[PDB]
Amino acid sequence: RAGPVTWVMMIACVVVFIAMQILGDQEVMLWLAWPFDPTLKFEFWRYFTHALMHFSLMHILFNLLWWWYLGGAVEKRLGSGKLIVITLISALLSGYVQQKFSGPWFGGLSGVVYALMGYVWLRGERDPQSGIYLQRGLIIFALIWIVAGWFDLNGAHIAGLAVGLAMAFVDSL
Ligand SMILES: *P(=O)(OC(C)C)OC(C)C
Repeated sequence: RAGPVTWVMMIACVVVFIAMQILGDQEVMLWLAWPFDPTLKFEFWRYFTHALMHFSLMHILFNLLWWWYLGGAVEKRLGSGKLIVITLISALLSGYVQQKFSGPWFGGLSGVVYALMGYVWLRGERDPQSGIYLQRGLIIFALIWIVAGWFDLNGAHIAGLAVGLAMAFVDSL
């Protein structure tokens, strides 16, 4: 079954998704979003919590489905700590880029999901010995949920994806 870190993310995403369904999306955003006024610049959870908000049933479900498989793989084969670093960096960076081009009003775990897709894939190609890899067919359906993100079927998913690849590079050495 699934490790403590994969578990918690899903829960928090769920609780927050529940929180969002009850209170309203603006209301939760008001507390969890990337900082949108300078009074909020010190509230350091905000650079991260944007990842926990999903806006539709299909948003959370796919992110969590992908998180479930990819996140859970890294944690089994490679450890809870590794998953934490990947999560922290990709949320910050994609969030930063997202915020920069579009604004502080966003959410979703897909920046992180992209990093995982890029990470697991490259790490399996360049370090097959480690027992990590993205299976062929999954590469296809992953390229889709990437394409889903890139044509709006916003921009900072390259950041998420980059971080994922960048880290897989380092560990292959
Ligand atoms: P992602 O969770 O969603 C894309 C699949 C559209 O969104 C960014 C803001 C992380």
